[PDB]
Amino acid sequence: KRWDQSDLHISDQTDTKGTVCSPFALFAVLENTGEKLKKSKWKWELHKLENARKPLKDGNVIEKGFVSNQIGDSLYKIETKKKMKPGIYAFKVYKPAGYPANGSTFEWSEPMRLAKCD
Repeated sequence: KRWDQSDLHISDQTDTKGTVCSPFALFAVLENTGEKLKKSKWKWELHKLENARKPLKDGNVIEKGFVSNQIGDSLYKIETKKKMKPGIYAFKVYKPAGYPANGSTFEWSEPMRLAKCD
């Protein structure tokens, strides 16, 4: 329940410009600009979206987890382990317990599109 003063922002995600054929794994990279991430849980969900109209709407959660895979001093990655199918997707990352009450309780990635190439 203690907030460790971490502040994670989505910095990048899979670039699906043009035709990216399913299956291809999706990811997001997050930078922590706050204090070191220790015990605060930053939940994430990969949503299969109805569409990419902003602001993004909750869809079907097909994978989930917590931000944990450290790739730099202040940098983390979330990614898929299940086989992807054609559709439109985005990661939704939730503020941890005790996070300040300014702004949203979540952050979405940009939408990512996987084509049907069969």
